[PDB]
Amino acid sequence: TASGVNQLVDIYEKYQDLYTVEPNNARQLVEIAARDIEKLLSNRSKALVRLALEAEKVQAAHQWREDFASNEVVYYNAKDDLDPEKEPGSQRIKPVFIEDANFGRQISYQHAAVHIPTDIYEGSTIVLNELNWTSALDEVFKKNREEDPSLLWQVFGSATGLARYYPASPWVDNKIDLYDVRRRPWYIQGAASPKDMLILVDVSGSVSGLTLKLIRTSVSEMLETLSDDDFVNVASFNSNAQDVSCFQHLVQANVRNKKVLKDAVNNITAKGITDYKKGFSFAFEQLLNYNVSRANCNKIIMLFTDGGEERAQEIFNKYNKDKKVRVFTFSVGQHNYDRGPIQWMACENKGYYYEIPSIGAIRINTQEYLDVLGRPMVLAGDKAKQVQWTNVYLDALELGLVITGTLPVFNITGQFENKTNLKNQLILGVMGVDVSLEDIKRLTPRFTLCPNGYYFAIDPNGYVLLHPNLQPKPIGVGIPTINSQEPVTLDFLDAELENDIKVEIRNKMIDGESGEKTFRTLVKSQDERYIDKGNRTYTWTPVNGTDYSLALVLPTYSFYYIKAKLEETITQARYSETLKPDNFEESGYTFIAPRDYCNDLKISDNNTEFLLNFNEFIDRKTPNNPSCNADLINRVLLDAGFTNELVQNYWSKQKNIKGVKARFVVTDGGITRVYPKEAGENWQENPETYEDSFYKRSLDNDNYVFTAPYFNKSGPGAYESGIMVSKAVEIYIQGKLLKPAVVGIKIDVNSWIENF
Amino acid sequence: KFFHCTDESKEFEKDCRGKYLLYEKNEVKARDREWKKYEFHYDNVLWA
Amino acid sequence: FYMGKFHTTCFEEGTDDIQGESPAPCGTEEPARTCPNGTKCQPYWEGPNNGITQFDNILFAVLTVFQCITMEGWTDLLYNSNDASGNTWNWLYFIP
Amino acid sequence: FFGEIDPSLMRHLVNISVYAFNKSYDYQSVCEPCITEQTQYFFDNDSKSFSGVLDCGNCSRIFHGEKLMNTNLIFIMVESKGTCPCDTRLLIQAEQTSDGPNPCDMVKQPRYRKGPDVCFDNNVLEDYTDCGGVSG
Amino acid sequence: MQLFGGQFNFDEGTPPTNFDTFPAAIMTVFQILTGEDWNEVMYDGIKS
Amino acid sequence: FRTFFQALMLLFRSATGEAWHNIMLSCLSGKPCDKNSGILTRECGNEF
Ligand SMILES: *[C@@H]1O[C@H](CO)[C@@H](O[C@@H]2O[C@H](CO)[C@@H](O[C@@H]3O[C@H](CO)[C@@H](O[C@@H]4O[C@H](CO)[C@@H](O)[C@H](O)[C@H]4NC(C)=O)[C@H](O)[C@H]3NC(C)=O)[C@H](O)[C@H]2NC(C)=O)[C@H](O)[C@H]1NC(C)=O
Ligand SMILES: *[C@@H]1O[C@H](CO)[C@@H](O[C@@H]2O[C@H](CO)[C@@H](O[C@@H]3O[C@H](CO)[C@@H](O)[C@H](O)[C@H]3NC(C)=O)[C@H](O)[C@H]2NC(C)=O)[C@H](O)[C@H]1NC(C)=O
Ligand SMILES: *[C@@H]1O[C@H](CO)[C@@H](O[C@@H]2O[C@H](CO)[C@@H](O)[C@H](O)[C@H]2NC(C)=O)[C@H](O)[C@H]1NC(C)=O
Ligand SMILES: *[C@@H]1O[C@H](CO)[C@@H](O[C@@H]2O[C@H](CO)[C@@H](O)[C@H](O)[C@H]2NC(C)=O)[C@H](O)[C@H]1NC(C)=O
Ligand SMILES: *[C@@H]1O[C@H](CO)[C@@H](O[C@@H]2O[C@H](CO)[C@@H](O)[C@H](O)[C@H]2NC(C)=O)[C@H](O)[C@H]1NC(C)=O
Ligand SMILES: CC(C)CCC[C@@H](C)[C@H]1CC[C@H]2[C@@H]3CC=C4C[C@@H](O)CC[C@]4(C)[C@H]3CC[C@]12C
Ligand SMILES: *[C@@H]1O[C@H](CO)[C@@H](O)[C@H](O)[C@H]1NC(C)=O
Ligand SMILES: *[C@@H]1O[C@H](CO)[C@@H](O)[C@H](O)[C@H]1NC(C)=O
Ligand SMILES: [Ca+2]
Ligand SMILES: [Ca+2]
Ligand SMILES: [Ca+2]
Repeated sequence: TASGVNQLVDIYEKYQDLYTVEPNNARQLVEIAARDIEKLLSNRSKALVRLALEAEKVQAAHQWREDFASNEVVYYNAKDDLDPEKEPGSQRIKPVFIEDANFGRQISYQHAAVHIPTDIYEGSTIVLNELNWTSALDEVFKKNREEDPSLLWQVFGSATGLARYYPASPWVDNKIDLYDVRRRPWYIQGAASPKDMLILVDVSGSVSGLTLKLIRTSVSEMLETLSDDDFVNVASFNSNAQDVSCFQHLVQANVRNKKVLKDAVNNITAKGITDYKKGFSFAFEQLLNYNVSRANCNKIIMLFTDGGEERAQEIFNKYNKDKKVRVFTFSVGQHNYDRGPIQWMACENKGYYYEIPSIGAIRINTQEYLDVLGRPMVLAGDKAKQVQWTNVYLDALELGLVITGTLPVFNITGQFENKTNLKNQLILGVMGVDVSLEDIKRLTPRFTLCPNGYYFAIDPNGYVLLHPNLQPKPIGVGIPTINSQEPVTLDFLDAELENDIKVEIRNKMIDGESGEKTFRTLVKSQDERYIDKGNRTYTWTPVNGTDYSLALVLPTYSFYYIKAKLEETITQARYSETLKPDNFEESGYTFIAPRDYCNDLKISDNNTEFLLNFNEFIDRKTPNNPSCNADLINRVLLDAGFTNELVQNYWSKQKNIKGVKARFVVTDGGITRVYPKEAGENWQENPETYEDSFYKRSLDNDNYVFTAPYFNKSGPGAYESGIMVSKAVEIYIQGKLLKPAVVGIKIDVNSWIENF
Repeated sequence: KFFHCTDESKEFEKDCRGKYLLYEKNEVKARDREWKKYEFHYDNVLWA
Repeated sequence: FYMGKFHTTCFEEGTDDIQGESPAPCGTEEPARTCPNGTKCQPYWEGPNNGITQFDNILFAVLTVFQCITMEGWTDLLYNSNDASGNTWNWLYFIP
Repeated sequence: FFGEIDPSLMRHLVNISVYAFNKSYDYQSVCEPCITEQTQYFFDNDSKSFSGVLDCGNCSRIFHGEKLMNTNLIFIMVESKGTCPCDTRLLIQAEQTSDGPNPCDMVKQPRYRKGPDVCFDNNVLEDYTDCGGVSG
Repeated sequence: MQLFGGQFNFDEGTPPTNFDTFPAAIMTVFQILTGEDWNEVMYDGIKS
Repeated sequence: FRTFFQALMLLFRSATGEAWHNIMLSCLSGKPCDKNSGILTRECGNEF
């Protein structure tokens, strides 16, 4: 009685002809969204293709100068002070940064910005040549931005270290820039192919002391250059080889397997006499294990030692005689031992030899094996050039969750005439364009669905590209020990409640199939304290063109939605005069959802400001205007009218009731109304209607739902606001079933404790 | 032959330019690269 | 005179941590060396030269004296004892 | 949560299947000193009359539980808390910091994945002369 | 060499004055005879 | 060298030989001057 439940249903039937019920064909919706994502990614890929072509041609036409006199290369160094008021061959640019709400930073569209890391000098002959020949990329950057004004970033990570991203913006912000474009996951993804790496650590006695610390740091830094498509295992050998950790065969380089390996490596001790013929015979046998899942290509052994006398030709002739396994040898530490055999191991087995004499050399000497690994794909010609999208990760320039498409850039000088191929087997760098997850979320509208319906996307590893449960925070890896570079890799099963049927749906999505599956699942509430037993329908299709798969989750009651009518200019004013700020005294304190109705209307975190802006915008011009969404505005106005009629005609008759503190109504359109004006200050729910836990819980239940209050919180407890009970409004229009709103009351504790 | 660069890796005057990372305990610092002579050297008979 | 004087240093105010990589003996009075704003003089620190050079036993004192007799590293003790106790009288022990 | 008030009636209610629990992991969570364990309880047998005899140490507490049909409410009537002492192992529903699943067991039984099919790992034309030893 | 063999491999690094090899042992012993920084070598021997 | 007695200690440390060569280098030209020395530029020390 206190919160009208039959009255709203009667309102919804009796004000028919003001709205129509339209279907949600899940098969069509998911395919429309999949083609939209495909077109977005193809738009993004065309820019990469044309950047790669232009960069290759311009570098091919370059002439290697060796001397630059005063100003010869003009570029904007991204780490330069904007007001120095003051070099060997370079002239700085003073740019003008205005603003851009699309980025959040201050940018200049006039030219590209260059990042040169701290170690690399910007006056080198190999850096000045890059800074000259790469200056031709700015025209193509501008052309890409002018053809598609929605492009976020266009970086060219170069093999020399410097990076050129088009919208010139200052580098981020102790505070020592350790960034190196050659170690970012997108560069590593585009510079080689998935690996099967087996690190072989020498833990004999002679590596004791500094060499051991350098070895552990080097192994950790090498582990940081591994993706989820890469499989790695770390072994050690003094006189008998053993596995460093619990893993026995090979594990994919997750964010957690890598942690286990790092922790195991950080707890090794040096004692014994080196036996190479027993460590290599162990590495080669773990690289032959095919019972387990592996990348099945790029089988490499990385030997971390200091120096020795045994070369072990017999082991290589026995295990690697057709030379299917590369061997990279590292001479770690500052010492004096024979280094000939370990150089011979690299020379014979298609590998490379590296030296790490101090901590400062670890990064560079652990990121270089990709140059060796990229030779076969460079010789593959125009067949290794395919756009590849990375895992979800936090952007370096504070832009949020983004993924990057990458394309390698080859060196083709002396290819028009058959002149050079010796050094041409090395990539110049990797192209890269960023697409934010907010773009993909824009391509999948969610306001024709119920609050319980959503989209989500899965890549072949099973991680989510879209999910309501994916937050812009780094993935936790373990218990936080006392005293933004990792990817946000969250599996589908880790984003929801695992189920036997879900483990099958996920495999079918990974395989690249499409289908439907209606089943009774176990859904967890928004506030993370309850569980409901809902019946949902998963409809999925592959994002043809890429490796992603889109799915659309919908409950049974969400197969139909209310579409508002055009109505007339008379009704717009009468509905919109209800939510005037001075008018929620006879109508009840009103909230409005911060959904973008027009491009000009700006979202605010204070609902009073947004409500004022919405009211003044509706007052200005007409409710129906270009640069807006007619359906969203019409739905909100219809909901406002229905809610106002309810609150007046029913709640205004009974001003006060014995056992209630506040009556509320939350509806799909965006409107929340609490009848007592004084009770509006106690309403702690999200103004967004699609994010209210009690609404989502009440939708799944055909009965009343009691939402327990919070205990020991700074807000008013269950003594000044009350205990909330909510019931979902169910309307039967034609043969259709719809649930467009939820009402409820906050029962005061005193009346009920007296009645108990 | 009594020349050195503050950065250990750089072994020529042209290479010893710019800044480098100095790894102290639990802290990283950026320092300039300088090509400097040793305090006591043999560059002439008077210095010897 | 010098028994146990070199075990106090400039510890961080908040934590039981050495303020700098190179610590020196400190004191709570003006004649002795005084810790900066952010630090205080706390009881135990190993001492100079990782605790090898000190006056804690007769055996440690004899070894420490023998080192000064060879005129090798004796000024470091003079400067350390000056930090702990002030420079008014320490030259009367080392110069003789 | 009733587990942190009466930590014996709660566990007996779970045991006689008055309630049910189903525990998951949160990987995007922040901690004060991180993966976090979460627990949620829900009605399972969805039948009405739940009466039994709870056993404390050397004493017996008799209880009756009845469930309202139109609401998600349960009325649990227990004889007395003070009369019979049970061991007070608090049952906490709140999220608890924890290490994730043991990686060793998960990697023994890995999840299904489809790796990339294209790989450029060998080429007869490749020049292996740049070994790195003679180059420095 | 017998008393201080491969015992000078400290975490910071191996000092230039160590007894690992015979040419290194002679020059370390010779330095102690001249009495220059003999105490510094003693601290390493005690530390080892 | 600030006082007579602080000067005598310096000449006694050098007489015993405690790093007298590093003191000689520290006294050379182009060193910062004292705050109250009356010289506001880095012109202190001598090649003497
Ligand atoms: C893409 O590939 C092309 C060719 O495949 C490559 O172009 C070549 O670039 C190199 C630069 O590394 C040029 O090198 C010439 O070689 C001489 C002789 O060595 C160098 O002169 C000295 O060389 C020594 C080492 O031998 C070295 O210290 C230093 O380089 C020079 N030292 C002094 C004191 O001069 C010169 O570097 C250079 N000579 C001249 C006259 O410029 C080749 O000439 C280039 N080849 C062609 C056909 O132009 C290009 O760099 C690759 N792309 C990228 C991004 O690296
Ligand atoms: C790498 O650096 C080179 C040196 O700065 C650049 O080469 C120079 O580009 C200039 C264009 O700004 C050329 O000037 C024009 O050249 C034409 C030749 O057709 C002549 O009319 C004139 O010299 C001049 N004309 C005008 C209207 O300015 C230089 O000739 C040219 N070469 C030099 C200076 O030796 C390269 O452009 C640069 N690479 C990239 C990719 O930018
Ligand atoms: C797992 O790999 C091993 C070798 O790495 C395979 O070898 C077999 O091991 C089982 C163990 O009892 C035995 O059948 C034989 O020792 C091996 N059979 C051979 C070599 O033919 C083993 O086959 C792999 N596992 C499976 C299920 O195939
Ligand atoms: C990817 O391609 C397939 C076919 O190449 C597309 O599926 C076809 O869809 C039409 C109707 O739209 C059907 O008539 C065909 O039978 C389908 N072919 C199949 C299933 O092999 C699919 O739509 C494309 N991907 C996307 C996202 O549209
Ligand atoms: C997740 O919650 C479900 C729902 O109760 C649990 O599945 C039931 O588990 C009980 C035993 O605890 C069985 O008797 C039921 O047959 C299960 N139901 C179904 C539909 O299988 C499940 O155990 C909980 N935990 C996990 C990890 O899934
Ligand atoms: C008995 C001594 C004085 C005779 C020896 C003379 C020689 C070795 C010394 C004594 C005085 C010295 C000079 C004293 C002052 C200066 C000013 C200084 O900014 C540059 C060097 C210069 C010009 C010195 C050069 C070296 C010098 C000439
Ligand atoms: C793709 O690009 C074209 C023009 O560049 C644009 O009209 C179209 O809307 C884009 N499609 C997207 C972004 O999905
Ligand atoms: C440091 O200590 C002195 C001692 O009185 C005091 O005057 C000064 O304000 C202190 N500095 C700070 C920053 O607290
Ligand atoms: Ca060894
Ligand atoms: Ca001496
Ligand atoms: Ca001497």
